[PDB]
Amino acid sequence: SHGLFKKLGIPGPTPLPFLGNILSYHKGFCMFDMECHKKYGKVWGFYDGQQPVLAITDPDMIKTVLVKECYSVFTNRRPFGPVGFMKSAISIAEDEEWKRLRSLLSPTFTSGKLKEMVPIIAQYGDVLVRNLRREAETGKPVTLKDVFGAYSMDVITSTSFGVNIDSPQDPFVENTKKLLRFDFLDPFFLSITVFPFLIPILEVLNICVFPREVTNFLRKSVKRMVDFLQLMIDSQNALSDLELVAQSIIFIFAGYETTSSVLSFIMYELATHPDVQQKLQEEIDAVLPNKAPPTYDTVLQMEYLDMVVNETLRLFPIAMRLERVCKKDVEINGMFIPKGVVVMIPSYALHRDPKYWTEPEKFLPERFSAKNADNIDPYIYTPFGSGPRNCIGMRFALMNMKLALIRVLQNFSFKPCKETQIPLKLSLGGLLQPEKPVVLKVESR
Amino acid sequence: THSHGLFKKLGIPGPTPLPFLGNILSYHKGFCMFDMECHKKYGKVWGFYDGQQPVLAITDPDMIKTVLVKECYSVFTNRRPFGPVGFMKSAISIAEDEEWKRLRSLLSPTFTSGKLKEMVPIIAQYGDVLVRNLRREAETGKPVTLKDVFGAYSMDVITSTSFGVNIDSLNNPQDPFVENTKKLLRFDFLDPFFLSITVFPFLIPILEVLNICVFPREVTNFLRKSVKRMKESRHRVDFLQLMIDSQNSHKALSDLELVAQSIIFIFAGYETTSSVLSFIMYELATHPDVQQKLQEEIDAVLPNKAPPTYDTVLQMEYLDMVVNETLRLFPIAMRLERVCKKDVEINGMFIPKGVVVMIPSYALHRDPKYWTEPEKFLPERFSAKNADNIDPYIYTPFGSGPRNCIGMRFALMNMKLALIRVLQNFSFKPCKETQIPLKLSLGGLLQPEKPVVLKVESR
Ligand code: HEM
Ligand code: HEM
Ligand SMILES: CC(C)(C)OC(=O)N[C@@H](CS[C@H](Cc1ccccc1)C(=O)NCCCc1cccnc1)Cc1ccccc1
Ligand SMILES: CC(C)(C)OC(=O)N[C@@H](CS[C@H](Cc1ccccc1)C(=O)NCCCc1cccnc1)Cc1ccccc1
Repeated sequence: SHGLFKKLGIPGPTPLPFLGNILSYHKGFCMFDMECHKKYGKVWGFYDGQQPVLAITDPDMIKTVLVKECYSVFTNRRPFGPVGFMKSAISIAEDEEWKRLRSLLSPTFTSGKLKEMVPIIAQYGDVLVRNLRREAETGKPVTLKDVFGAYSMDVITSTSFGVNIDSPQDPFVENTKKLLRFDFLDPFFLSITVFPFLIPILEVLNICVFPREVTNFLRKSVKRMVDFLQLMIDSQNALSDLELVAQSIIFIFAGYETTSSVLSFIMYELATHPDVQQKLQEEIDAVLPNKAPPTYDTVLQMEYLDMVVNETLRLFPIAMRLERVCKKDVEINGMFIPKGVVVMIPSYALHRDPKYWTEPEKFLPERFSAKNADNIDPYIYTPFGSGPRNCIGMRFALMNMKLALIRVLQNFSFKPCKETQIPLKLSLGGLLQPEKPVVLKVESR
Repeated sequence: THSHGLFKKLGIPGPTPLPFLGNILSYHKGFCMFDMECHKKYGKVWGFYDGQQPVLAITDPDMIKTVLVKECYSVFTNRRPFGPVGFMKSAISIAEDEEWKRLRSLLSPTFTSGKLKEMVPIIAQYGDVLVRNLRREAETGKPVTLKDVFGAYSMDVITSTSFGVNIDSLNNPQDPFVENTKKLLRFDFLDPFFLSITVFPFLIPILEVLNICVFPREVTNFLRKSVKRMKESRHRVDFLQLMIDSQNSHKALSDLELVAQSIIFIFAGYETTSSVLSFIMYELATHPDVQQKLQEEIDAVLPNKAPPTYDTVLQMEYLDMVVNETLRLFPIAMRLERVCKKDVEINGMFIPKGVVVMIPSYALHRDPKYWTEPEKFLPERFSAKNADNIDPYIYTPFGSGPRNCIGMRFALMNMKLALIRVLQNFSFKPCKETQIPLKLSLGGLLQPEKPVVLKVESR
């Protein structure tokens, strides 16, 4: 099964028996995709154990996988398990179950439901300022992901359930942060991916990848708790009480971890680029004079704010890779792909490809200016994926993150702390994060 | 009147206005010559009156950036009120305040880079028909009126990319869409109507209740019938789909507003594209060295007459320079106007509520203090070596800010796709009966006096 890419004439690194190419992940997914993107060209194929992975970089071929032939061939992501009752999650469900859940949870972020959440979010934007002010009046370096993670848990627990709890040692933030830790040197996540034929053993043995009593804390909390929660109970009165909790675990983890990590990535670039931070602070004071409260319309008007978010998502795509499982033999864009091959889009490697980005290692929000936005291919820069299975909370996350960036730069400027990791070392482990936590000095205006 | 002394109060120079008429009698040479003479007589800022309407003309790039970009949503949101229009008041180019903001966000995904890339194969069909029609008029020595053949090309591109319908099957030269759209609006200042409603603006609420419209009834009816005929849909995500999916679902888009937006896209796709293409070919015929150098770049990027693609169009640098230099000499917008909705003091200059701030684009594009030899056609100004000396607020052929040309990227792609396939097969020469030098229409809109005719030779 390791002579597949040799048969199809597709270049790639020579795989070792059983292991394949997983020993090249010692530098992480990001550095492995960039090295393979320069050695083999536009299209290459490696092996994750016995699973052949075809990496495509052609924007037209990316469009065929993600958009044109999504409902037909490339419908499901890589099989992940053992998951137990989490198999009913929209990000894990396949085919018919994904179609009914994608359409059910889509009205969660209609232009009306998302506008109902602005008065809910504006409350926690002041607690974020009032908590930073206590660590700003004193000369204490602030761990950004701690204060950003608390704000992210409040928004997702109120915009999806309507409960006010968070905002210190909060039980939701504590159990959600340890919900999953893909440390590739853990023999568990190493084996079940390299040697996957033992997954149905753990399935019939009632085993799961998510901790047992971490799933219990969130399973009984949803049973304890029109929004995201109301949009599903109305359809319940074949959504069962078990598939319901699986979706809440998805929204709580995504609304907390994805938001706080990007915000820390935003604040790091603004501290290492004071000209970008000051130019962004001058724009917020113009659209919102006298520290006016930001509304739904004033956020979309800020052009440079969207250019800073889009550039950071280019430098730090938290998903790193996009994956689709080929469900039947196809010949797309002049290339045959057999059934069972995982078609992967190196999102991290494409965002820094010199063929599509001038000076890619440098932080320049001017790439997304209305003059230069033309030169951006919508299938090379895909921080939220693309097609019918993109980020469902894209318009939610893009709004929720910008709502946090506005209320912070109105009152505080951020400077390095010397103990701040400059340059920022990404975590060469599993998910995308910094090695050392981001710490910055908070000076009040 | 009392208004007629507004600029003397503000200390702003300008021509002395006549009672009632104001300064409209100075339009006998047109908007352009009046703007150039005022720019040379009064300087960076001057004021005049279109009847009783004070118009403040600004030429400072910082003050232009403030009006078009910085203070758009808050102050300079709407253009000069245009009427009577009937149901066309719901058009995006005529809508105001919240209605324009609704329609702008609704029609923005029409021209994304993904949607524009999908239109290249559809445009590639009519590019071959454009050559076959030119080859007939080329195989026999005879002049060729360019706006007629360019207009039939522009109508097919805008009826298929926005609605998915083919209405001009290889011509069909007496196409009803082109015949009615060309007479949709002809602002002739000699016509008392377009001149009297400016002198008596109090008659616009009168003409509206009289069901009188600046657009003829038979043209609006035919365009209103066609959109209802095209709205069956039982295609991919196009301009018509973006209005139907949101119509099927504050709310919403009406049946009359959906026709109003289509007429705007039908007119802009036909008139603006065919007009600029005619000015481009006139400059290439009167400058054979520029035409040869452009043909050499097209043959280098697309050898063996290779079909143009979305990426190969953006690669041609000299083609973009030729399109930009023609738009500099012939800015079809001529003027850029915004209505000051409330009292402001931009760049240290007070502007009262109600004054129409105007940007003389034609005068700024020919200003000697910005361009060297502005009367001459020199595409080398827009080279990447000399583009550092080009102010983005002096050269505004598509406007600037949130209310710029929504079809800028589409018009640039459609014109370049037309110029590529034409110059791949033909070269253009004058024919004596071509008006040299080209006289611009001294009337309202920017057109030539005599139609552009050229001799077409096959390669
Ligand atoms: C900066 C913030 C975020 C980024 C960059 C991001 C990125 C992504 C990406 C790349 C995908 C896969 C798209 C594909 O495979 O084509 C995805 C899927 C998903 N995201 Fe996010 N995400 C973010 C925040 C959020 C938030 C706040 C939520 C809240 C619910 C969320 C919920 C989801 C779900 C449910 C899926 C799976 C959808 C499906 O499988 O049909 N994400 N996200
Ligand atoms: C060479 C071709 C074209 C040129 C030079 C041009 C130029 C302009 C300019 C200068 C404006 C006003 C900008 C401002 O006031 O700041 C405008 C408005 C507009 N143009 Fe174009 N245009 C062209 C072609 C097109 C095409 C093909 C369309 C197709 C739909 C189009 C649709 C519009 C619309 C809808 C507006 C009004 C936008 C609004 O009011 O928000 N234009 N155009
Ligand atoms: C192997 C790596 C580290 C690359 O990842 C995975 O361990 N497992 C992928 C699919 S299983 C995951 C299970 C899960 C995790 C946490 C909480 C609950 C369930 C999953 O469903 N997470 C999507 C939900 C949250 C999210 C995360 C990022 C962006 N938006 C939303 C993870 C993955 C990556 C990219 C797209 C979709 C899913
Ligand atoms: C009368 C003249 C031409 C001297 O001028 C004006 O007083 N009327 C300006 C704004 S009203 C116009 C009304 C209209 C015309 C024809 C059909 C339907 C309605 C309008 O909506 N046209 C924008 C739509 C199409 C277009 C035209 C040009 C560029 N792109 C798009 C005309 C104007 C000038 C410059 C930029 C934008 C508009």
